[PDB]
Amino acid sequence: SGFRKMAFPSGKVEGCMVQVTCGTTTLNGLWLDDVVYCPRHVICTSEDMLNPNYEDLLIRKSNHNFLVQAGNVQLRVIGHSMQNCVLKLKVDTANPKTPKYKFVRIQPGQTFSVLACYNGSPSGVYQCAMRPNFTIKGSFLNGSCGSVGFNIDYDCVSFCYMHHMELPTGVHAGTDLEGNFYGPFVDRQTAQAAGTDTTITVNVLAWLYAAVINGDRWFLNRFTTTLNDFNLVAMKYNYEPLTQDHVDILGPLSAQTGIAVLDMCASLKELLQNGMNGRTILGSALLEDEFTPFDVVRQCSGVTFQ
Amino acid sequence: SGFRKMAFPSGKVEGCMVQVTCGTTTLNGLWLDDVVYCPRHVICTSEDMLNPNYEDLLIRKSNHNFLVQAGNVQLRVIGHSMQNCVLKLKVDTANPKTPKYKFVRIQPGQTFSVLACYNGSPSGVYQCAMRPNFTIKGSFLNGSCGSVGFNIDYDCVSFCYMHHMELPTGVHAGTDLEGNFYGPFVDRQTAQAAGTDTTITVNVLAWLYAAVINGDRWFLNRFTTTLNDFNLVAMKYNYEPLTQDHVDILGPLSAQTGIAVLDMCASLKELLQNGMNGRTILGSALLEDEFTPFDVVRQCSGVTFQ
Ligand SMILES: *[C@](O)(C(N)=O)[C@H](C[C@@H]1CCNC1=O)NC(=O)[C@@H]1[C@@H]2[C@H](CN1C(=O)[C@@H](NC(=O)CC(C)(C)C)C(C)(C)C)C2(C)C
Ligand SMILES: *[C@](O)(C(N)=O)[C@H](C[C@@H]1CCNC1=O)NC(=O)[C@@H]1[C@@H]2[C@H](CN1C(=O)[C@@H](NC(=O)CC(C)(C)C)C(C)(C)C)C2(C)C
Repeated sequence: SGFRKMAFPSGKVEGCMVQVTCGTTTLNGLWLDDVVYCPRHVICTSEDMLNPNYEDLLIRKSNHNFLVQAGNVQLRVIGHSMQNCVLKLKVDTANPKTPKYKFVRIQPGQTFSVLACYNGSPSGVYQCAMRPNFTIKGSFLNGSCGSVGFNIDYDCVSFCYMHHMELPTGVHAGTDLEGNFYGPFVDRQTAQAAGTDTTITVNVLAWLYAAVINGDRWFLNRFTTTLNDFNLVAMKYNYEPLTQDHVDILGPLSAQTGIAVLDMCASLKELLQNGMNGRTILGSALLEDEFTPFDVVRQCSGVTFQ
Repeated sequence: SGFRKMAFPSGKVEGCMVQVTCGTTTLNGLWLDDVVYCPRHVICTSEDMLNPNYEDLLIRKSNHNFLVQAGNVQLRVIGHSMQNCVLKLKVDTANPKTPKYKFVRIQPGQTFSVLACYNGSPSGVYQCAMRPNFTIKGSFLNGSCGSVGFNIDYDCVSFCYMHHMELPTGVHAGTDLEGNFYGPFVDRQTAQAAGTDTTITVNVLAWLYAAVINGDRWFLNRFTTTLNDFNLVAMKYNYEPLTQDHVDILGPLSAQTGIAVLDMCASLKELLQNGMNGRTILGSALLEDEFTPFDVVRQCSGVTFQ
């Protein structure tokens, strides 16, 4: 029993992190097979960050201007290209620690583990959600760019995030491993603002199921609701609309607990309208939305990775 | 910027986890050099758990009754002994993945990373504190026994926890790697109760400093206090008494922020007496006590591990 924000074991990703230096700028890269992936703003000076023309800046860069270091050892860069907002550095050595992996562009509401790195060295690991406004609430300092987010499915690492930047209110923006930003963000030091940070309703419901499974049941009430009536309350509280697909996805947790999804929505409705009256659920005084239904099943059934 | 519950990268510990089976019971062991460490209740049946005589049960066990599996491969057990509440299985192969390591018995209020394992396979990683009542608030299911807690200091893994059992209210008890339980717990299925769960005051103060560093400053008030006057308020709210040693330990965060520890205590006093009025600090609606001063400095300065 117990329920914690749990990251995937990071060992398979630790063996892929390297340091990339171009001129004065050092950040992290991802070494898979004979390619290093890194944020393209590695080629920028601080001045350049204000209004960069990446194609123009890249003309002044050759293979030998990229220093790539795997622990204490330099890799030889034999080619480079820009794909959207990432550079791909072809190196003459395949990473012998390359795991089975895929590149995935995740949907908003999905979770992943971040391995925060500095100078190609892992600092720490934590769980994040892709928020509805396509930001993440990370912990990133200067030097953390190129840190990656991932999920593990038994043996296979699905890389879904590379860290590029921080927005006002200290939330974070980045790309998939094809270099396409999540949301409307650009890799320029220019005024950009996150939209409304809406709550991931289906994840809050998943977490309420986790609470029940752990014997935290005080919030289970005597009411039910409809999707349409529940969604009139969600709209007011900046909750994502709940759909039938969401109800389907909560099927395993609903079946395990014997609590109909719409009965759990009616419990959520009362928590939104009345607050928690100074009570806690799984040690939290707020409604948690960074656990997916899969995260709850995985933690409550003990799914492992090899 | 941003502040998250952050685990150490787990790769160095993943390469030490094995599966130990004795009769019908399977749990996790820790393979360092030519020794496997595991909970001694691996030798018990369910019946035995009610009132076990471990010395007597062990007489019926030989080297060949312990099956130890590192991934897909069996290790040969050439010796066994019981040290307090752990078994030490001598195997004929030194783990080639053994990191630099130490065994440390941590103090209450200290934090560590848990790598939750099932059948010798890592499931996930998360941060925990040793609570004042010598419990941890983990996520552990049947099969998780032998999972370990650790800290990393650059290259060196300090193992401080091995998981043995769950108490009522779904908190967890275990041993150091010499097999001595933290607190008064025994490895018997008998009525045992946790004492009062007191709050780690110095850690709450460390987290308030983390909030300031991140620009969350609304709670900074106009008052100061004394250690003795602050401690009269802590006693009422089941906070640990703050000592001069604690004030010394908060020195780096106090110096970085320019906020005197006793001024931060006066802010904490007002939060304890008035509550948060529905406001949040680093996205929390409660006072967090599972970050040490070191955890805050480490996260806010980007300390890495190799
Ligand atoms: C990254 O390059 C690195 N070396 O780690 C760096 C990571 C930042 C630093 C603080 N927290 C982080 O996550 N990323 C950057 O410095 C990117 C880079 C240029 C600026 N930038 C930023 O993240 C800016 N933010 C903005 O410009 C957006 C704004 C103005 C709306 C806040 C800040 C000011 C450094 C945070 C580019 C190419 C985007
Ligand atoms: C461990 O052996 C394993 N195979 O993973 C197991 C882990 C538990 C299961 C549920 N959550 C966990 O952390 N540990 C045990 O089963 C230990 C073991 C015998 C009983 N036990 C327990 O943890 C008991 N708890 C108690 O007996 C204490 C009590 C009665 C005060 C609650 C429970 C009932 C299974 C949780 C021994 C030797 C302690």
